[PDB]
Amino acid sequence: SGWTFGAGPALQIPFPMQMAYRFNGIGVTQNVLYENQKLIANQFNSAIG
Amino acid sequence: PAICHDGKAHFPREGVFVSNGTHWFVTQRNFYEPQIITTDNTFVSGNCDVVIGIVNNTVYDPLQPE
Ligand SMILES: *[C@@H]1O[C@H](CO)[C@@H](O)[C@H](O)[C@H]1NC(C)=O
Repeated sequence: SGWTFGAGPALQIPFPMQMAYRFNGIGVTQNVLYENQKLIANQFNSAIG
Repeated sequence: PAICHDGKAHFPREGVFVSNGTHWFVTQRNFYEPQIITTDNTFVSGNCDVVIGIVNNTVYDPLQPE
């Protein structure tokens, strides 16, 4: 649900789109995420790993 | 996450692409207010195949009818 559940009723939203919201909040447009989604997933998985 | 019209992806400038099952719409983050997907509220980037979740649609611009 992203950050919506911290502001009211929890609103479902796909996770691949949620990161596009969060990139949009640091000056990086959505185009970076979707066209590099596979790479970013591997980096995040390894970091958690 | 996107719209492909002429072999090019299309991303929402400020909003998300929302469909009620038949027609697609772009609307604000926190208030449902659909608008027709034109070229001014969407910026093009990509090759229509790199993005996962592509859906075909029309993003027709106002410069063509006039
Ligand atoms: C969009 O149209 C192209 C050309 O007809 C087609 O190859 C492609 O499969 C379509 N997209 C989807 C999701 O079906």
